[PDB]
Amino acid sequence: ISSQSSKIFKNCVIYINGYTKPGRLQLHEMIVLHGGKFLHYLSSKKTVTHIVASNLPLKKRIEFANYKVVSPDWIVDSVKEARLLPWQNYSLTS
Repeated sequence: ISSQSSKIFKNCVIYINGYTKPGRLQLHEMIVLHGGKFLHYLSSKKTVTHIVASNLPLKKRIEFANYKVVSPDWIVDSVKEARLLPWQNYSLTS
């Protein structure tokens, strides 16, 4: 009835900020195909759980302490492994 397989981003809404390789469109597609959800843009309010940056500045790590900011490699590599990865390894929020 329901595959529910490679559900790496199933409970995860992901926003992308800055210039990330590969493109924000591509990373967001990698999220969706893995049963995941995404966000276009935030305006201070907590309507996301994960953010993707190329690099994330220190005062913005404080700005986004509430949101698990990571490198695009979390999304790219998890999809290539078809498994959940430690986002704390790829963390740009800390």
